Amino acid sequence: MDPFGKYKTVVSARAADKTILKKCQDGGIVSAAYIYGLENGLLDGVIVADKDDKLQTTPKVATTVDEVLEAAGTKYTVCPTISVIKSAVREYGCEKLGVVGTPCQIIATRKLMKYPIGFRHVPDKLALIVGIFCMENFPYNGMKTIIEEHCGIKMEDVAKTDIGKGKFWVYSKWGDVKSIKLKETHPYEQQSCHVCMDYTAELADISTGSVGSPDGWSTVFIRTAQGEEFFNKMVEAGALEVKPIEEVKPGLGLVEKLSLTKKEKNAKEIEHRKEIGLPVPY
Amino acid sequence: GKIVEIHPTTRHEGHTKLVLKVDDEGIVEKGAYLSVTPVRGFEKFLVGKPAEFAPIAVSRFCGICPVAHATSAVEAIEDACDITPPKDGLLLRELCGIGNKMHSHPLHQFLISPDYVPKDDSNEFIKRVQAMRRIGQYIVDAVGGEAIHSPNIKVGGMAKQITESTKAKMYYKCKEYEKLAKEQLEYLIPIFESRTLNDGTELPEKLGYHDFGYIATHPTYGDRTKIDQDKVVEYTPFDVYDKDVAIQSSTTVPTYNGRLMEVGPRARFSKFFDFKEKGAMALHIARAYEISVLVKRAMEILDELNVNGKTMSDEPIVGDGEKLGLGVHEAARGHNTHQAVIDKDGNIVYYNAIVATTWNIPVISKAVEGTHYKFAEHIVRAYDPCISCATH
Amino acid sequence: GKIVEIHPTTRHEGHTKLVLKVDDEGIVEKGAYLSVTPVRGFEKFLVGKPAEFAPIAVSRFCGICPVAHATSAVEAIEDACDITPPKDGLLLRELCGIGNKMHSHPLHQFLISPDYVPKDDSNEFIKRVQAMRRIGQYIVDAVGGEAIHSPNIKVGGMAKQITESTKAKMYYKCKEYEKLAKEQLEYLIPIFESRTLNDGTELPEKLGYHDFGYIATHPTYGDRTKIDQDKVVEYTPFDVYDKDVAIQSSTTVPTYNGRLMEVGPRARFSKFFDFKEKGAMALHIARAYEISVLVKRAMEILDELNVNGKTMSDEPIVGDGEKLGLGVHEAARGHNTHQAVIDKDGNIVYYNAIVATTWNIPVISKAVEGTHYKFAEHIVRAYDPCISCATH
Amino acid sequence: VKIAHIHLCGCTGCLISLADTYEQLLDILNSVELVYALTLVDEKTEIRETDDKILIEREIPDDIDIALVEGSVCLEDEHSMKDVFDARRKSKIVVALGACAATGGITRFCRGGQMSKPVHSSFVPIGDLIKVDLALPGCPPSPEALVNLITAALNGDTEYLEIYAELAKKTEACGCDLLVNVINKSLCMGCGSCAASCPTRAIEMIDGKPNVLKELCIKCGACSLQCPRIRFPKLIEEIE
Ligand SMILES: Cc1cc2nc3c(=O)[nH]c(=O)nc-3n(C[C@H](O)[C@H](O)[C@H](O)COP(=O)(O)OP(=O)(O)OC[C@H]3O[C@@H](n4cnc5c(N)ncnc54)[C@H](O)[C@@H]3O)c2cc1C
Ligand code: NFU
Ligand code: NFU
Ligand code: SF4
Ligand code: SF4
Ligand code: SF4
Ligand code: SF4
Repeated sequence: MDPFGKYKTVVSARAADKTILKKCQDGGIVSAAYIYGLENGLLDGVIVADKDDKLQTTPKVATTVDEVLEAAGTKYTVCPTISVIKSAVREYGCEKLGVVGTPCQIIATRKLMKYPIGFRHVPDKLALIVGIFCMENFPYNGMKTIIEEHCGIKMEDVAKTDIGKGKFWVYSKWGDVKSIKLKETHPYEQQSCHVCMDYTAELADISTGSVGSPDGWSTVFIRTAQGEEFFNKMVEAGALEVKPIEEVKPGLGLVEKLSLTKKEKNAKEIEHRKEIGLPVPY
Repeated sequence: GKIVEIHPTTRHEGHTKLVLKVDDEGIVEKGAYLSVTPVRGFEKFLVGKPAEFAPIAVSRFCGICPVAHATSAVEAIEDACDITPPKDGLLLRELCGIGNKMHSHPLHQFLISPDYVPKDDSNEFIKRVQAMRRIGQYIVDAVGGEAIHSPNIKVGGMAKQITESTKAKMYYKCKEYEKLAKEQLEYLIPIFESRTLNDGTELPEKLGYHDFGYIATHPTYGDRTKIDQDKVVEYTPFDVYDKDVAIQSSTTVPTYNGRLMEVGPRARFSKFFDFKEKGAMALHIARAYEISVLVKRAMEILDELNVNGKTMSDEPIVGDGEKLGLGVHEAARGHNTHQAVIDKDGNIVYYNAIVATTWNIPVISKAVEGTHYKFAEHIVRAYDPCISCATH
Repeated sequence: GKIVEIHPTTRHEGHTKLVLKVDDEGIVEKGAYLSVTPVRGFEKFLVGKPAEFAPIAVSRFCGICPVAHATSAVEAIEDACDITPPKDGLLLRELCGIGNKMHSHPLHQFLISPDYVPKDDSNEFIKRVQAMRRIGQYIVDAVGGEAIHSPNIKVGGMAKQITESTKAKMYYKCKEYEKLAKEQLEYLIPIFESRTLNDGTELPEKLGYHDFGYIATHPTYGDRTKIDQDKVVEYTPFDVYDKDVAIQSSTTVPTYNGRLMEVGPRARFSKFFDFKEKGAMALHIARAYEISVLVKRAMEILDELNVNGKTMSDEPIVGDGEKLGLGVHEAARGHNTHQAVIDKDGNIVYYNAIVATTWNIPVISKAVEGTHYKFAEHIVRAYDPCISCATH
Repeated sequence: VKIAHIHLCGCTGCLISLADTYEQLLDILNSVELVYALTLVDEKTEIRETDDKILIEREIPDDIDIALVEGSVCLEDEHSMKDVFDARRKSKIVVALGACAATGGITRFCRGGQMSKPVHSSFVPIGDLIKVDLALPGCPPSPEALVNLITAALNGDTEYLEIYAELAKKTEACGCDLLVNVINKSLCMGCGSCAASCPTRAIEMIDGKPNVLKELCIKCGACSLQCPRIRFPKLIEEIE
């Protein structure tokens, strides 16, 4: 079956602005695309996922670069970014809106556009749909057990979390680092993710993630014309460092591996549900 | 050494599991009693709902003692909104919670009867149980509006008042209940004191011993000033179980002043009647002794009650959106706590519940240690565990 | 009909003596436990000195528990001058006291280990208590300014505040201490409950029984409203010893409501966790159980604490020259009382101290009666006596 | 003649309502033998002993004639789902006892966020997974209506049980069934019997038409069951 869906080109890239790299999760692609639209009149508002002192998430409509930098970094917990999409074009008055979301959130945006029943004036103002890769997500209390009880670090002392090398990582405000085997986190994951058939956010203008690229770099799929124009304006302005994915290691094969592993697994779950009488999307 | 696992344990309310590290002789070295019931998550879907919906929803925690959660819920909301229910509404509310316990305790004595009541006495014993329970359920129906899940327990007091005639035949039903309770007492007390089951098995003297304290705010109702919630702290299962069993528990680990604490009839008899006997048999004995104080208290409430007195407060359900209201109630199984924050519009901002059996689960885990594993379930049932309650 | 005198008794703090009238079989008929340490007389050279000097000087009562006396000293001076320390200064002061008890209890378990810890387990055992003491002394050094004799315990609160970094470093040190404490507790409790020494000697079941009550005002800190000082009366040694032994005692005999009273971990556990077990072994058990309470309470203080909050009161140190201030604190070894009268100039007109072990000394005298004299020192050590404290 | 009480994600309130047939309980336990009920009997015990474990399990027996199933099914708990399929496998007649098993009931409001099982958030009536033969609404159904179900099940009174067998095909109840089926379809005459059936006093008669207080309805289905303009079988018309 198709591994990555349709796309135009795949590269490995990172932001040129060094400040962004200091705060971002991987290559800083989402923050670098948001800061460029905002500063060069391609975006007047971007949807982000912010956190408080305890890592609790809040979807928000940002309009300044500093708002973008604060929202940089991954929160491995559920954050409804699309719940503010109408707010963004209503009271906030945006007309060139940037959207970010996990694959399922990007699917909800395409559904939103094709059948905009309760979305008057919303589809025409979506200027950049950025998707981030995703394998699983977690309820907040699910991640809280993982961090505080399995990694032994309080939420208020977490500076950054990262998933990689069959291990989940917690970096502390005070220099400490702790990692646990990724199989100790499974029972805490949102079970509705077990029917998700999208790993690389195949329906986005631009998709980005860490798998396939080294630390500090992001593997980015360019998919639609809208995302192509944006990206090309960025590299021409020197906003990004780009290397062809064919040279950097591990490379695209690791993406294909994981993308098919997710699809083959959750495919069985969909058929299992159909078997015992439970509804699935169609 | 060896591992024993008893799953599910029987003749109590709900779904639990025992996990016991035993030696080659059967004696328990490490004990682990825990809930595996799926968590419905009541407190979390009450957020946003109006305050009036709390006593309705939390009643469905458990159908054996629904009154206890409706009471704690309205006490918690009233505390947050600074509402005072009237004298006769409160009398009626306590009478309702007593009527529930008047049916719960005989019910539990029916649940444990296969171990202690001989077969030849089994029939007359159950008929006496159902006779006592009938009265108790009558009281809950008359005051609360329904026997199972009472809608009259409302923020502000009690929705309705009884008639002079209802109060009369309730008094004389309580006299009958008092006569059956003395009958039941004179029968079970000697069996518990004998320490032997109906099949001849003598139980160890120190069966069910533990080194934890008690929590009890009142002998028959509840008194939030007899506790400091700031000192109540809920820890995770990883604090009391090993890692592979802790990730199976569905409940939290409540502590007071840093230690686990027992709740229930023995906890109340220790704080009001100087009852200090340890073990699983003493728990059963306290529960039997308490049936008398429940019916005597009900008859005193009926003499004090004015059936024409106001039962609902006019004060409005409004809060500051900050104050963490506290509502406690001695359920049949013990101290039962609900907490509520209410905003200016009368809606729930934050909700939480620390149920009675939740306190007792980690205590039972330690009490089964010291004795043979084929006695573990006898200790468990001594605590009258209600898991749908402890999990909610 | 014979006298046995053990002088000095060992593996505890200070210099004492046992005088036992025994029968022809070894059983103690009349027991006497009394300090013979020279009296330094702190309370008497404090009169005339400024109030700020009191917590510096009384801290030198004892180097094991110096935080206990600085705390009671300031608390007593504050009471006499109507000073109210700020929220976060009070939290830091209690935290400083818990850190001191976090080192004292493990230290005592080290002092008694030659009797109860086997030889092959001794090295591992000492490494555990030294690691636990390291964390405790870290907390006292961080909050109090010095590990031994903490100059930050001042009239008005605490002199210095900690940083957000050291608060985080303390919390995670407390988690490690909680891990070692559970290790230590699982090890020692089976031994204390076995009632036998490491050489195979089984101790009597009623070893260390007495018929006296307890005093305790708080599980981890202190509360002057839980005691009526007017009911505390210091008598002379002639009231509890025979004349020829009484003239040797260096300490006064404190009583509450006319009787001798025990203080310490068992006293607190009796007043807050319903722990009512008599005897010497039960004392060791209570102290071990208390280690968990201490570190759990410390972690709760760290979550509540505001590192930026005020820690010293601006109120002046002035008194009327008549009011008898009262300061109480639950030292490691029990309820500890200081009294002071401050004049308008801030100077001390009257000072007095009734230290914890002072309460326990006449109780120990009676607890050693009934058993063979070769067991008396085991009863003495169960009380963790600190004589330099008791005499001051 | 073999009955079983299965308890899934419920509260035991329905079982207590069964116990509140005090006098008829001793008459029912002689005519039928109870073979499984964790709260009442120690069945069915099987011990498995290896060299390192001793497992004492209580499993659902075989050859159950009637199974009173109480409570909904939690889709994130393997045991909860194993027991609903196991009860169906081993029972000739399964009865959705109470609104939790029949239509979801109060558990419809579950959405998780509550430890210690942060993933538990999906609760469905048993009918969504297994075929169910009879359904009894209410929170809880009365002891009277229970005795009637058991009497009719043992006597083969299919005519009486038809209204519950029909309910077994629908797994969705609400207070709004009265509006969508009786008020909007020009059938409500304003008797008020629905308001008198409600356990949460959520129905209030205004202008001769039931007004549902939506934030007080727990979706027990007692009012739609009672409405004689929805279902009025001819057997009701025979009196004495
Ligand atoms: C639950 C989850 C699982 C993931 N799993 C994988 C994986 O298996 N493999 C992989 O390669 N990549 C995964 N990612 C994405 C990856 O970790 C990085 O977020 C991605 O590369 C973007 O980082 P960046 O440095 O390029 O942009 P950044 O400059 O770091 O900006 C990150 C952006 O992500 C948004 N965001 C953060 N958390 C959330 C959330 N919970 N929901 C919606 N938006 C959010 C923020 O608004 C922010 O704008 C996952 C992300 C999430 C949230
Ligand atoms: N009694 C009782 Fe409950 Ni069913 C318990 N445990 C609660 O409040
Ligand atoms: N603990 C202690 Fe002291 Ni060294 C004694 N006894 C003082 O307050
Ligand atoms: S796994 Fe699928 S459904 Fe779950 S958060 Fe990721 S994209 Fe969404
Ligand atoms: S339907 Fe009502 S009474 Fe029956 S189990 Fe569910 S909540 Fe309890
Ligand atoms: S029972 Fe039916 S017909 Fe009668 S008032 Fe209610 S909805 Fe109308
Ligand atoms: S309105 Fe009342 S009877 Fe009807 S479904 Fe709601 S709670 Fe049940």
